[PDB]
Amino acid sequence: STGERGLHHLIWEVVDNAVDEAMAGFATRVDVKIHADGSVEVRDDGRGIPVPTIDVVMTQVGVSVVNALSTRLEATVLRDGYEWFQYYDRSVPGKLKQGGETKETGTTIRFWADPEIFETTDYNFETVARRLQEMAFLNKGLTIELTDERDGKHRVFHYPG
Ligand SMILES: Cc1ccc(-c2cnc(Nc3ccc(OCCCN4CCN(C)CC4)cc3)c(C(N)=O)n2)cc1C
Ligand code: NA
Repeated sequence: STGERGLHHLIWEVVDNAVDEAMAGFATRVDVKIHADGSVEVRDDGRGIPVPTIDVVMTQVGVSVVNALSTRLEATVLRDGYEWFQYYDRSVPGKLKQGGETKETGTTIRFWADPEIFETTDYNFETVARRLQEMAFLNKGLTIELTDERDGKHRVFHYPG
């Protein structure tokens, strides 16, 4: 889908994955940031995406609609004592970069939806908030924070168990 609905679906797919970590009791929070550069960042404190050829978990990111319909995608993993960077340039992956040391675990997915593919690229804060309100309500005790850098709109979603 190439409209505002299909654009918002890119957010739904990234968030559904982060929320799966929470359901499973690995993640406690999800942070969604709508940037001023056209990108969306989804951060969780889960296990970190692991760093046949179709046994490589990162391949699920590479083959996804989010990576296909994005000019750029940045996957940042905090796992196995290190920070890891797996970047894609127009769906094409770069080499896996091993950064600094960390005791933390988690996944950050940042994607720039293709302005040629979508005739809008303008996310709707209310639509995102509607989806994120459902994510927190289905996962009682999970904290979800939504921030929009474009206008300073901020919301916290938490339902106490
Ligand atoms: C667009 C998109 C974005 C994120 C993800 C994604 C995938 N896996 C994830 N999580 C995840 C974490 C741990 C994990 O471990 C699986 C068990 C251990 N592996 C067994 C196979 N081995 C080769 C490696 C280790 C699998 C998935 C997460 C996330 N946000 O946590 N996101 C998927 C898609 C399609
Ligand atoms: Na964690």
